[PDB]
Parts: sequence; structure tokens; C-alpha cells
Amino acid sequence: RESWAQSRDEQNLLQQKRIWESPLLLAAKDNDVQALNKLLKYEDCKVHQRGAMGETALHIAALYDNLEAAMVLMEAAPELVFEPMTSELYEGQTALHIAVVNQNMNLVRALLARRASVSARATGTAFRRSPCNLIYFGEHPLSFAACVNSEEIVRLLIEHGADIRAQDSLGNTVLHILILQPNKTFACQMYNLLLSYDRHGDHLQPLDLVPNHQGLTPFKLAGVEGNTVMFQHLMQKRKHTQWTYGPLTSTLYDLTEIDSSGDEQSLLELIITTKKREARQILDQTPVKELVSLKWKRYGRPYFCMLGAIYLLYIICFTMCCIYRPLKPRTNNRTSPRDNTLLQQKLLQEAYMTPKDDIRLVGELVTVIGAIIILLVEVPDIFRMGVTRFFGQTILGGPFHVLIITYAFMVLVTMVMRLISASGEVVPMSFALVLGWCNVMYFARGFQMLGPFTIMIQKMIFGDLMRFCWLMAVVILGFASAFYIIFQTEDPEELGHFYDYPMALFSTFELFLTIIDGPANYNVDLPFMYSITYAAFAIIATLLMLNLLIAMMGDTHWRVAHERDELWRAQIVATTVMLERKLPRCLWPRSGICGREYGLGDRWFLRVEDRQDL
Amino acid sequence: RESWAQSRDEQNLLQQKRIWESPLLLAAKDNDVQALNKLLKYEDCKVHQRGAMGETALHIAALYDNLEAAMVLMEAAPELVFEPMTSELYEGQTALHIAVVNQNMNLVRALLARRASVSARATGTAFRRSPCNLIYFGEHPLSFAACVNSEEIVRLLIEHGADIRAQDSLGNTVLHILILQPNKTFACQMYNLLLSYDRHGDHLQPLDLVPNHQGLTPFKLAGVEGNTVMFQHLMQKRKHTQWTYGPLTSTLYDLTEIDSSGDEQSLLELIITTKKREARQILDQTPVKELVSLKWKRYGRPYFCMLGAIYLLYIICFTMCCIYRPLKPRTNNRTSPRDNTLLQQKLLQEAYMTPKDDIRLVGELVTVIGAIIILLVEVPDIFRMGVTRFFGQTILGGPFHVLIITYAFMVLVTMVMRLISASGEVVPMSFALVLGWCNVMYFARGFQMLGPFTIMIQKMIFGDLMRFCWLMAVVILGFASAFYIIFQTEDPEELGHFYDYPMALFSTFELFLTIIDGPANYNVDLPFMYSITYAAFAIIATLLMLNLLIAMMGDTHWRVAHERDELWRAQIVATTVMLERKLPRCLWPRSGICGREYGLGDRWFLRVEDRQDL
Ligand SMILES: O=c1ccc(CN2CCN([C@H]3CC[C@@H](c4cccc(C(F)(F)F)c4)CC3)CC2)c[nH]1
Ligand SMILES: O=c1ccc(CN2CCN([C@H]3CC[C@@H](c4cccc(C(F)(F)F)c4)CC3)CC2)c[nH]1
Ligand SMILES: [Ca+2]
Repeated sequence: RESWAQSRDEQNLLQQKRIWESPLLLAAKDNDVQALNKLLKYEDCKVHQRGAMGETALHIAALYDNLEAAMVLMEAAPELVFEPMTSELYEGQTALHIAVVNQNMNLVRALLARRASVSARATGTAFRRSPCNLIYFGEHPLSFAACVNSEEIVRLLIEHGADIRAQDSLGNTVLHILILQPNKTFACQMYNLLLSYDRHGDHLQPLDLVPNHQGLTPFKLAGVEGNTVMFQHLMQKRKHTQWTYGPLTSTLYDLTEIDSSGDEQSLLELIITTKKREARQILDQTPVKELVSLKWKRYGRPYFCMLGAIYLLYIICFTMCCIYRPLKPRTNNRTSPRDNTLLQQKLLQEAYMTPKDDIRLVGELVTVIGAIIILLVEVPDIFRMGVTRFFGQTILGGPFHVLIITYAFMVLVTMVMRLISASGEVVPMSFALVLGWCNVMYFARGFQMLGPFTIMIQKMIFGDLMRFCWLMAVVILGFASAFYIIFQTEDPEELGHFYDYPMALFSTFELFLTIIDGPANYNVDLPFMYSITYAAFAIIATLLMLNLLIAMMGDTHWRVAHERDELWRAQIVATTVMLERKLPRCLWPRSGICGREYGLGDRWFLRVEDRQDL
Repeated sequence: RESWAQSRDEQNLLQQKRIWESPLLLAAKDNDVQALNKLLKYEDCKVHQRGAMGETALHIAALYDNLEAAMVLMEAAPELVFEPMTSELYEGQTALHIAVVNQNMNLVRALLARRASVSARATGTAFRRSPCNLIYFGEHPLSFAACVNSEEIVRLLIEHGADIRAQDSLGNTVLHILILQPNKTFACQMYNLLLSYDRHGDHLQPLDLVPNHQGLTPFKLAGVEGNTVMFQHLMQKRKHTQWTYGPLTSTLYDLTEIDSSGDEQSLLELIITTKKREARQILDQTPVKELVSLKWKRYGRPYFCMLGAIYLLYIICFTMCCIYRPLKPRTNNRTSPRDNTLLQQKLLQEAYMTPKDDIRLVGELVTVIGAIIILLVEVPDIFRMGVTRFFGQTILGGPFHVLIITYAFMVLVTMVMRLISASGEVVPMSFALVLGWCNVMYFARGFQMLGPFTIMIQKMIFGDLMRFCWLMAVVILGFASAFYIIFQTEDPEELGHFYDYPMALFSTFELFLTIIDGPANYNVDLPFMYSITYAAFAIIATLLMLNLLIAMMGDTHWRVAHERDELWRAQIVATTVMLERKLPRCLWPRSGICGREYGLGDRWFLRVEDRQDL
């Protein structure tokens, strides 16, 4: 958790004590090549002693890039280079690593010439990909050399038996490490160099078709981490051009790793299922934007709006089935205490025998069957994915996959409330209408006009109104309790705005939004400490809190106005792919033209053409 | 429609199969001039075979700019250059075209030297001016040469019999093609070169007075497409200067093609009758801004505001004629069921015999005659123009040409409702007053103060309030149905805010805008599921939806604040010209001074003078 930082830093301090109380090893921290020549020549002053992190005297000579003190330890001890560190923080790191990390060294001549091992995996905990190590350099020695942009070490290291195809404990190869580097441009140049040494290809999956232990090619990994620049360079192999015609030209894109091939994941699946921001920016690039906007124009909006009309037809025969709820006059003759009760219907229990009530038995049997169809296409998607996917990817957009569960759950209650004839049946029917109709708004994303205005709401309910509601809640029960002990010494027959304490909570909340009338009788003197504390209420309620909330809502609008126009194009892809998965193969043709008729293979293709002025 | 793209791209793939299964023709795609020399020398290996798009082996040698493979096909086949392509996509395109499109070639030496035809019209469907071809290059070979900015082909091609004055199937000449190019600056230079080769002028309409099949000169076409830069260069011939005097100077403008000459269209007519945005920017240029602002200052505002005072005097004697509507006491003695009906007048039918009611017979005969005058000056403008002109140019400004039809239509109803004495006569009179008075706002454009604030409304009613009204409509009948099944088990004598379902639709809509009081009785316990769902209503109604709508309305204001100040100057020209067309010649003098007194001709003129510091 947190004390792991408190144990890591003490290792760094403990090194400086072991570098201090050690005679030859402090001479290794400096040059001291006259003294370290003499400090070695003794009876029992062995070089295998280790500091805090389990480190030899050669490493310290390397870690402070002292070449003269390095070679004397090699000349006096030939076994010393075969020696990795043995801490739990650093582990398996040899002396070849550090001279490579310092990116400019002639010691890499010497350590290679004394037959160092170029396959020492450095799987210590200071090298795993986590947001606590500030580097991610991989494990192998040539993996470090590429990672710090030093070609002259890479060409030297590959010449003496370095294996390109060596993966890591994370599973990634040399080239996956190059994608998620922060210094993006210098990786793209040297990516071309590392690809060249793959020749003869080992007659199988040559270099950049191999997945990792998490299961991605280098091309797909460029998508998810959001490296925009490397995604440009990886399309250069994948596309190949056609005829050119003045300033007009046309190309073909490979497309074999974009759309859904089978049950395997696609790239467009991986883009929308991440929490990052830079990754979703990749949609506007030239071989993917054409694929999306063609996919939603000819097979999108028809099969979305026809899903829209069915669902609007569903609730309009649920609401019509609702308001014909059966009743009867009441038979208990104005029971528990009178004049402060008014209800007079007390729900009918089982009488359907009517030539009219048969029609509701159709309409009830419409919406209950509809509640079963909702639960059969979401509950199989809960168990197939993780449990934290629906609270998981909800920020892209996911309240609507929670509401339409709760809509189906409440309709499934009101038939259990009907089959045994309970009393309080107006509770789930009330939630059914408010949660039902607000899921019409799920279809308010396949339209340009009332599109991104929906996303502006979701980014504000889980936004400034959640921010405002707390400081609304603290004041609203502050003054209400201060109102309640004023009018408690009063008869509520006239100006009984609040007689009971769970009404002054409600009668102040209505008053805070100015949707009720403000308490006045004008006929009898309502008490004095009302009229001072009501005026002091209305200043910090109507004149301050209510319309500060429009000021910060106006300010928070334009500072996300460019982000929401990306959120919409992100949401429209996620509607397309989710619509793609459920529709069968008898509908929904695959996008783009095919092979097997043109001498291209089994892979599909897409073309596009444009003007490239000069 | 859309599958025409699905048939176009398959032609491009089918070419790559025909380039593949053809031995000499693939050798034409590369150079292969050693092999193609031998591939021709056979018995039956003729060169007239055609690929997918009906194309010969010379074209493929041209389309991949292979000069060596081009000349061997000419040397072995002299007839081969006389050969256009025969697809439906490309049609009539010869081998001279492609070497010209590639803009740098020595094959245009050779194809001309073997007597190619420089008048092969390429009227295939991949060359028509439509928003699906990314080019518009015209049809003729020198038309292509100018279009890609290569003078050295133009001077070569004009020297061997090229005809400048050759129009196209669209009707446009060489020079109309130069105006609507996208690379604007390079057209303006070479426009001067193409004008030079018109000499001897063919003693009639020399080069840039000829219209097209759509009917425009090059000067007027520069207006409508909105090419600002070419409009500067075309005024250089048209104006001619006068005396210069230090930093002060004065010029004259030609003006013979700006104002309305006769029944023919003017340029100012063509500017306001387009849907584009760049074209309406041309108004601020120096020979047109002076013409407008002088035209509206001395013959504008008088004949606009006098139209304003007549119309305000019209409705103020319609409203005065309205509220003296005749009545009587009622004679049916409180019919169909009592206490839930209140009306007590039941309109008088034909009695006008009164010394006072004669005055209304004047006032009724004022406004009915006024309704006839409205219909006699718009219905002749429907049939003379297209039917989709009033829904057509309405975005510039046109609701007011629809309302004042509907005003006249409703007043014409209420006399038919009077001549046969129907009952429900308050319906068209009510629409007459609300639609009548809102057409006073048509005159709110000839004033600086309450000017562009009108256009801010039209860009918002057909804007964010149309955006807001849908998500207002979905919630407003959501909660209302949820309110209706709560108070259905209640006697509406006390807190009968809504008893019937087409009142809870209305009583919630009033409540959503907080213009009613909020339901409270404080005396009898109104039910529990009200008070929870009312508070959850008011948060996403008064605190969220209502005042988000002011936040996005504040944000959408300043991002069109510069556009509306162009819309106003656009609207004021359209008021001037529409006022110009209807007023006779006995009024409204033509703008600017005349000829025939100064040795200038029959054309009119305008002058202006300014300072040109250094
Ligand atoms: O008695 C009750 C108690 C709670 C409620 C809850 N309603 C239901 C609808 N939304 C909820 C659920 C959906 C979610 C939401 C609403 C509107 C628009 C969006 C979005 F995402 F489209 F912006 C999301 C938040 C509150 C407002 C309150 C009604 N009635
Ligand atoms: O019972 C009804 C039913 C419909 C109506 C329609 N009115 C009529 C007037 N405008 C309409 C028509 C004009 C148009 C408009 C109004 C004001 C200002 C402008 C503009 F263009 F100047 F901004 C345009 C839109 C709604 C509001 C509603 C009234 N009464
Ligand atoms: Ca009130």
C-alpha cells in the first residue's frame, strides 16, 4: 500500500552507509585507481562482499561510470562480471545492464570481451510496469539499449548473439516496450532499425504478429496505450497504394485487424473499453474514421432507429396499460383518525370479469414478456464479463445499462404484487414510469441535434449538481430545524406550512428552490424571530446559492465543450459495436470489399481517395 | 444514392485483376521495355485489348508516367493514340489527358507529334461537377492543363490549334473552371495568361462576357461561389481611375453588372439567394459596400419605416376591431352538467342594427381588404418562383413570409365563420392576434438597436430551444403519468391540481417552468409517494434542466456573435432588393450617376474616394 514507499527509501539510505563503512568499495565509488590497486592487494579483502542491495564492487564502479576503476576489478577478478544483484528491489541485474543504461560506455566493449551473459533477466521489483517505478525498461540487456535510444549499443549487442524474440515475465517482447515509451519520436525511428534484423523470419509469425501474455500484437498495443505517432508508422506497412492521377490518388487499407473477425476481440472493441483519454483520440485517423462513418451510415441508423421506435411503442403501451389500473369505492368508512386522511379507493384484488378488462390482460401480458426479454440480454452479459464492468465502463456511457435493469426489475415486482394482491402497489408502478420514460433518452445519441446535449447532462449530474447538493443539504436542514422551533409555539390551522419535523425538511426544500409561495398570512402576527431569520435565509438561498449554481454551470460548460464532441463520436462507435455483436450473420454484412476474387487472399479491404494539393 | 459508391470501388479493384492476368499490360504497368519489346513481337497479341474500365496498354503506360514504355507502344502501333476509354465511369478520355494531368511530361511532345486530337471531350461520370468526385477539371485537354497550373503545357497546347471558346456539357467555358478551383492564388495569376490569347476577339463578346448553360458571366460566377480573391482581380479591368492628389485619390466603378438593369437577374439578387457562407462575405468589399449603404440611406429607411407605420396602424385597428366583438346574455339555462361549466355569452349571430355597430362594419371592412392585399403580393411570388423557395431561403430570413400568409389566412377564415354564423369563432380570432402582432417584429431589422437581437432569436428557436424541448417533453410526461396514478386515489375537491390525465400533462408543464405554485394543502395528509417523487422531480427540473438551458444559451451566444453581425448586413440587403422589385419606376431612382452626358456610354457609374497612407 503506502508503507512500501517507506521501506523502499530506506534501502537507498542504507546503501550510503555501506558505501561509507567499506574501504575498497568507497574507493570504487570514486576512481582511486592508485589506492584501489593497493586496496585489492591484501590477504583477505575479497570482492564478493555486498552492500545494502546486495551489490558488488564492480557495479558501483559502473553506476558512477568510472571506467578506470571498472577494469582493475576485472583484471584482478575475472569471475566478478558473472554476478547479479540479490535484493528484492533490484534482482538479476548484472554489470552489463548499468553500463548500457548510462548509454555511453567503453565498458560494454570490455564486459562483452570477458564473455558476459546477454540474457540475464532483471525481474526485480524495481522494473515491473507499475505506476511507482518511473521507468519501464523491460528485462533483457538489448531491451535496455533500445529503450534509452542508443543504436551503437544495439548494433554491438545484436552482433554477439542477442535474441530479439525473447519475451519477458510480463510477456511482452522487445517491440512492445518500444511502444509505451514516453519519448515518442525517437522510438519511431529506431523501431525501423529493430525490424530489419528479423531476416529469414524463422519461417513463422516473423516479428510483429506475436502477442504477449496479455494477448496483443504491437499494432493493437499501439491503439490501447494511445500512441498516436506510432500508429501512423504502423499503417505504413499495412496499407499499399494504387494508381496516382495528378493531385488525386487512391489507396487500399489492410483492415484485417480492425473489424471483428470472429469471437476474438477487435481493435474497436479495445478502444472503447479503456479508461484513458489519449487512446480515444485515435478514432479520427484516416483508416478508422472512414470505417466508422461508413458503418453507421448504411447499417447503423436504420437498425438503431427501428430499435428506437419499438421501445417507444413499448412504454406507450405500458403507460396506457398503467393508467387503466382497476379501482373500486372504499369500504372501511373513514377510519384511523378522521379529517387528516383522504384516500378513498383501496385497490381491487382479483375481479377481472368484465368485457373490457380482458384488454388489459393483453397489455399486462405485453409488458411482462418485454421485461423478460430485457433480462435475457443483459444477465448473460454480466456473467460473461466481469462484475465490475457496468460500474466499470460507465463513464464512457453506462447509466443506461443500470436503469433498464431496474426498469425490468420493478415491472417484475408489480406482477408479484398483483399475484398475491398486496396493498401498496403504487410504489413500483410509480418507479416504473419515471425510470421507464427516462430510458427513452438512451436513444438520444443517434441524432445530431439532441445528441451531445445528453452527454452534457451525464457529465453534470455526476458533476456540479453532486457538488452543489451537499452544500444544499447542509443549509436546508439547518434553517429547517431553526424554522421548526419557531412555529412549534403556534397553532398550524393558519400558516401551518410545517407542523411536523419531517415536513419542515420538505417544506424548506421546496422553499429553497422557490417553487412554493413563501409563508405569509398577513392577518395574524407570525412571530418575530421568523421574520428576521427568513430574510437572512432568502439572501443565502435565492440570491446566493441558487444562482451561483448557474454561474459555475455556465463556466463549466465551455471548458468541456471540445471534450464532449469527442465523447459523442466515442459513444457512437460503442453503439455500433454493441449493435454489431447481437445481430446475427444473416443480417449485417461485413464492411468493405472482399478478397478471393482479385488475387489478394482471404483478407478484406477498404479503399478511400482524396486530394493532396502539393 | 449510396450503393453507387459500392459499384464505383469495385471498378478500381477489377482493374487490378485485369492488370494482373494480362502479360503485356502488366509489363505496361512497369517499364519492362526489354520484355515489352519482345512481348509485342508475336502473332496474335493485339494491343486493342481493354481492362476493367475499357483501357488500352498506352493509357496504363501513361497513368504510371512510364515514358519508355509509352513510346514503344506508339512506335509499334500508330493507331493506338486515337483511343478513348469506354467505361461508364470514365468515358472519352484519351492518352493526351493523363500525361497532362500528371503535369510534367515529355510524352505530350510525342502524342502531339503523332497528331492526337486536342478536342476529345471527356464527359464520363467521373468528371461531372458533383460532391462525389474530388476534382472538377472540365472536359477539354487544355482545360486540364490550366486546371493543374502548368503553363508550359498550356503554351504548347494552344500553339497547335486549341480552341479557347469551347464550352462543356455543363455549359461552362475554360475560364469558369478556373474560378471554382480550390487553389485560389495560382488561378489568379494564370487567369491573366489565358485572357491574353483572345486577341482579335472574334468581333463579338470577346472572352468574359459569355454565359454558361446555367447563365452566368465569369464575373457573376465569382460572386456566387464566393471566391473572394478572384473578385478583387476582376474589378481591376472593370474600374478605371481618376486624378490623384497626394495621399487622396478617387476612382470610378463600372457598376454595369451590379444593379438591376431590367427583368434580368442582378448580382445582388444572386448573393442573397444562396445557401453558402463564403459568398455572403463579399458584401464588405469596396465597390459593393458603398453601393448598399448609399442605397439604404437615401431611399431605404424612408420607404421601410413608412411601410412600418402603415402595418402598425393596420393591426391597431384590427385589435380595436377585435375587442368590440358583439355578445349577448346566454339562453340555455346552465346546461350540460352543472357547476363544471361557466361560460355565459354564446355569440350573437346577425344583429348589427345599432347606431354604434356601423363603426365595426367599417373596421371589419378595413382588415378584410387588408387581407386581400397581402395575398395578392405573395401568391404571385409563389408561382413565379419555385415551390421550395419559402422553405428554401428561409434560413437567411424567411419565417415572416410564412406567418403573414397564415395571418391573412386566419382573417379570411373569421369572415367565413361570420357569414354563416358558426359557434366556435374565438379560435381564428385568437390566432389572428398572436400571429398578427408577432409580424410587427418583421420591421425589427431596420434599426441598429433592436436589429441583430431579432436574428439571435431565430437562430435559437430553430436552435437550442428545439434541442431542449425534446428532453423537456420526455421528462414532462414521465413524471406526470407518475403523478396521475398517485392522486387518482384521492378526492380532487382539495388539492385537485390534476384530476384528469389531459390535465396532469398540463399541470406538470406549468410546474416544470415554475410558473405555478407547487401543490400543497398543508391540512390533510397528501400521500407519501407524492412527497418523495416530487422532491426528486424538482431537482432534475428546477435545479438542473431549467438552468442548464441558460448555461448552454449563454455559451452559444458569443460563439455566433460575429456571425450574426454578418447576418444582419445580409438581411438588410435582402430587404433593400425586395423593396426595390415591387416599387415602380416613378419612384426609386437608379443608383449612381449616368452616362450619355459625359462621353461614357449608356452604362451607369459610381465614384468613391479615400486615403491610401503609404
Ligand atoms: O422516487 C424517485 C426516486 C429516484 C428517481 C430517479 N430519477 C430517475 C431518472 N434520473 C436518474 C437516473 C438516470 C440518470 C440520468 C438521468 C437523466 C439523464 C442522464 C444522462 F446520462 F442521459 F445524462 C442520466 C441520473 C438520475 C433522475 C431521477 C425517480 N423517482
Ligand atoms: O395556440 C398557438 C399555437 C401556435 C402559436 C405560434 N406562435 C406564433 C408565433 N411564434 C412562432 C412563429 C414565428 C417564429 C418566430 C417567432 C418570434 C420571433 C421569430 C424571429 F424569426 F424573429 F426570431 C420567429 C417561431 C414561432 C411563436 C408561437 C401561437 N398560439
Ligand atoms: Ca405563487
